[PDB]
Amino acid sequence: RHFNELRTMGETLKYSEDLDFILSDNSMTTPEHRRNNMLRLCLDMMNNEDLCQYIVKYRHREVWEWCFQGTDPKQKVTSLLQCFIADKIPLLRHDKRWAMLSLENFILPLATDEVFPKKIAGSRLVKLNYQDLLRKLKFTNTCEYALYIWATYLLYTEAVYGAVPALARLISRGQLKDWDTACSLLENNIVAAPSGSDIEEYAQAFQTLAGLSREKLTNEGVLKCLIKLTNHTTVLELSADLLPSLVRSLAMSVQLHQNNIVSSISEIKTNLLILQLGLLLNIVSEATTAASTEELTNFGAVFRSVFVKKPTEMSFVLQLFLLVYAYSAGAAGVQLPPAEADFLKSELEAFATDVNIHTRITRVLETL
Repeated sequence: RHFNELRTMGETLKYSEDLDFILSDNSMTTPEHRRNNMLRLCLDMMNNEDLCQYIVKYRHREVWEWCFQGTDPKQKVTSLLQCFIADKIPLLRHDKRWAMLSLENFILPLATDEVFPKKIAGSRLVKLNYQDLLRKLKFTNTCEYALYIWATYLLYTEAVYGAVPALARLISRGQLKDWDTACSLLENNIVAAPSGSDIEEYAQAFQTLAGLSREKLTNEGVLKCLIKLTNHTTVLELSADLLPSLVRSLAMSVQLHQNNIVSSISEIKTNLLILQLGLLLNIVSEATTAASTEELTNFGAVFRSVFVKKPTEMSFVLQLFLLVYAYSAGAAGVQLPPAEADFLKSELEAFATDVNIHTRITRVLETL
């Protein structure tokens, strides 16, 4: 802290001389000049904690209103520096100036555009400052940074227009390092009590995600989105033609990890199987699709193996598997023999007794 050294008004004035210049209209001559001065400020903040505390304690709002005085999602480097500023000196969460970062016009467009420039046009010093700051930034593009800002600071008790389809497009066409943040934003933008226009958005969104690759379908975020969209049954009616291929990919992934159903000591395989079975359960419980009901066939061999070697204690993953098996057996016209049907019934009744699942147990118990 060079700042705790300062004693007099003349030293204090010198200290903040460059900031005052950067803040003035003399540094905003051109887009490029605004960008370059914004870059020197951000690199000085990155390198000097004293400077950040100084800004927060005395110049907070002035700096915020200057950084966010104009935003444009096509201005990539500038938008990156603005994402840095929001994260480096955030305002308190009740401050109305958070609305200077428009979700609709700024964040949502940045969060869904994967194009980011690798090099900056300008002097050698500019280029050096830029390469310097990038090595220190949390994210090095605006797609990631904008999702991060959105999820950290701008998640209001509101849904934002066209977010759901736009996020689904990103998740399907994109390649992010991590899907958790984008998927969470999609999940949080699905409302409890939607309108019909909302339902069309969800339906569109689901359709876009229903054909995702096998590999994206092993992502926990993705699966939770799919579950949340398909908790709305009109979504499944509107998308009936996609369901058999989705069921197939889910069933093949479960078959792949089938040894882990009875007993798993891997958190990630347990969680994957709980989410894939929960997705299958939303589908098989509400859509007796004619084509799907063939891929689920291999669930019988797993059910048989479990009946021969009844585990001593029943994992949640196994109870969920049995519940999905019971629906697929009903769809396939399978008749269980008496000891099998009594094992399945007794397991499901005990599952009902443990603290949307209860209703779906109740409903399949009627077929036994």
